Amino acid sequence: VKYCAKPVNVAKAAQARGDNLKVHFKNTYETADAIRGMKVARAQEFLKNVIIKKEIVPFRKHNGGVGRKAQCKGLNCAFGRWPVKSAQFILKLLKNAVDNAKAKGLNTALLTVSHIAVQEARSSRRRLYRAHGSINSFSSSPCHIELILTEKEKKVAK
Amino acid sequence: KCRLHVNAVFMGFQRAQRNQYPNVALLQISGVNTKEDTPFYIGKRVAYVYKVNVKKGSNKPAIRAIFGKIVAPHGNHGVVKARFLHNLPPKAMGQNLKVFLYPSNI
Amino acid sequence: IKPKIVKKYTGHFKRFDSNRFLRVKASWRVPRGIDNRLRRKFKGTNLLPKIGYGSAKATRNMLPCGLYKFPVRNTTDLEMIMMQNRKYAAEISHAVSAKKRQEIIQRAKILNIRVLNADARIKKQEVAQ
Amino acid sequence: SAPQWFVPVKAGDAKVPAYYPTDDMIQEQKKKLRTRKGAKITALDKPAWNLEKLRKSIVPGAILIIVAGKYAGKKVVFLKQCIKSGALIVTGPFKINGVPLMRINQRYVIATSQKVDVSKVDTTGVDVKFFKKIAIKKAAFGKTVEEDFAKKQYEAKKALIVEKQKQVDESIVAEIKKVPYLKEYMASYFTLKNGDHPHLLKF
RNA sequence: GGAAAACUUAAAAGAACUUUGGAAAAAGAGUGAAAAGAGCUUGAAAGAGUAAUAUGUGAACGGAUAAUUUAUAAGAAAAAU
RNA sequence: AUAAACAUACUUUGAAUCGGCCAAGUCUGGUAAGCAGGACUGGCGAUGCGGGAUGAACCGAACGUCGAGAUAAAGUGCCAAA
RNA sequence: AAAAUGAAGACAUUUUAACGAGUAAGGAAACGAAAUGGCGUAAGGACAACAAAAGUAGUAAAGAUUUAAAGUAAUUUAGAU
Repeated sequence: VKYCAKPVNVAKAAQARGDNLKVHFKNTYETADAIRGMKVARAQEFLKNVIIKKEIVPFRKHNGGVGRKAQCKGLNCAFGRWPVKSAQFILKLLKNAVDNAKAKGLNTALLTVSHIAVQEARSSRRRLYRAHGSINSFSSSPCHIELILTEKEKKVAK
Repeated sequence: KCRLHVNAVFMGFQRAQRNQYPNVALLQISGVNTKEDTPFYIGKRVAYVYKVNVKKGSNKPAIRAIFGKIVAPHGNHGVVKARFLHNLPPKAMGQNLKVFLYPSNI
Repeated sequence: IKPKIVKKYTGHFKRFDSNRFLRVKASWRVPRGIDNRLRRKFKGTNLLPKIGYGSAKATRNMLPCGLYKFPVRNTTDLEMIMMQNRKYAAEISHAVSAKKRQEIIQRAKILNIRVLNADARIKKQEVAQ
Repeated sequence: SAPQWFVPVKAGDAKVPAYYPTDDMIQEQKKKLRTRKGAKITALDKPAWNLEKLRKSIVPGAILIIVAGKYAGKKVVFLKQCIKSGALIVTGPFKINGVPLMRINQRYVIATSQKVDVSKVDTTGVDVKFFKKIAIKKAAFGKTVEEDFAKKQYEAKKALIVEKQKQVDESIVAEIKKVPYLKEYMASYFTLKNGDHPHLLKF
């Protein structure tokens, strides 16, 4: 699986990726949407609070039946949850990407989450035994995750 | 500097109850309350001058114009028919149109 | 010298209901339905191809430059329109290589024949050259 | 000889067929695009075939109102008609209105009833030569670049002749001051006030 | 009673060593003409994700006419006696 | 009298169709029916356009793509051109 | 429809006049003044650089995605990846 975008300056960016991750796409797509653009130092602190249920992940698009919370004030969204499994999976990729920046030799404090995308993977089917001799499907929803962290420096365009 | 035009109101195109012909635009010249005061204006120039908020780096003019001529009366209440180079934008209904004094036959 | 080419309808005649369904393509098909809105020429939807839209015979199939089209595959194809260079224009076929395209373009300049693919399949001489 | 459709061109040492002539016997011809002859020049005293018929209200010495163009709203004095172009030759005497000697088509003016008359205007010059002499022309196409400065120098060199022909204004200026309130009337812009309906105004 | 399932490359040369990780893997490095990377010739539509741009009071979409923005896109000749 | 030469007379081969519906200075059964059934014509079906707010049949008028002008039914306080 | 011209031009000739709504249905091919005109898919037989190297193709085929042009339309053409 290839990356959606390529960095403008490869020498100042680092990448991490996961393929066929056993985590719900609908939940992870919202978690990655929350931390897009925030600094790596800040992002790791947001994801830990989602684990201990102190910061919300607004479910902007997949909000069917999702209950309202008190931490969803100001985000223009009335619904949010605390997906722990999806937050942990991102936390392992952010650490992997950061260790790539250290190998390259970039300054950690200047890295932001410039690009992060989630794609739908191939599902695995199972059996659910129903009334009157019917069998249905019990399908996982895995996903691919890409992450590109770039050093943030001031730009000028005259 | 001076006022060399008479304001006319772009009421709307030549139309019927359920149709519309944007080739001809109807105008209400100020002070013309009857069709017998129309023969003076038949043939005078008419301009729809509008303003466009252009960006600093664009060389397009900030004041553009569409010109046209008054061709015939329309009804007994001093309403005229004007045909322009390009049909007037329907967003300009109720705006003012400069009715000049040339081609002068005085 | 070049006449005024007048097109009676510059838009596209799109198939009915093609804007609502992705299975119905936009290539025109006359609706034969017994209750069809378009084939009964209802107000609002009465736009069907007719012979009346045909452009003038004099200025038909004429490119905007004022000439016609004459596809060429080699240099010898150009020799068929050297007496009519004021009437035709060479149009190199899409499969002709870049090596052969230079020979056609070089010869067509000799014979004073316009080529409409003069900047086709050109080399990478756009940056750093 | 050569076919009427055959216009030989030089081959840049490229591959040419056996029937095509070589470079040594090909002499290139300049592309010719101008096929229509320009206008003829006739005697300065005779009128052009393309002469408009002026309105009966427009007579020499009458005062006209310019209702279009750069000098819109100004008042001028009509001396005579340019026979070679059909445009009126007016002067809103420069000491009064600042309108110089110029040419204006009769469709952009209104003939007022006020008339300055004035004979002996001394129009010995001020013909189609004079107006073509003081016109500011562009910098052609192939004349190097000559950006910006070309027009600034043109006004300086043509300024002297412009003043020289303002000896015409010496007569109307004196007469205009004879009529009370006329000098104020001439120097002031023409305006359409409240209740000034053009179909009711009369001049 | 009774199916489905064809294709890497010319050649496996099928990455092989380091860092992060419990591991799978990822980032480098390398092979190859080209990753074509084994879910391997090309890679469409339906469905998503990212980026750019635009719009908004109980449907949406289409047509005619203009305005705005963007794009395409027409020339090197040359006057009178 | 009027009209009629892309007039007139056809010949051969064959398609589809024979559930029909409407109007009326018309009729029969019925208390009557947007009911049932007929005589003559015109329509809808197979037909859009302008008008009757909306309407298969009513009124004007039947359609190649367009520009300008007089018009038809019918309209002219605003929606809506007058 | 009628006149005129006619071995090859070309736009299926030139001129004049009338005409052009439509369900079911019909108008097979060919027919120089053509007894309707055409577009598209695949396969077979020929034609395709006329001076002895004769359609395009690793100086990039088919396919795919788009940008523009031609055609009333069916569709065709070319650029970029």
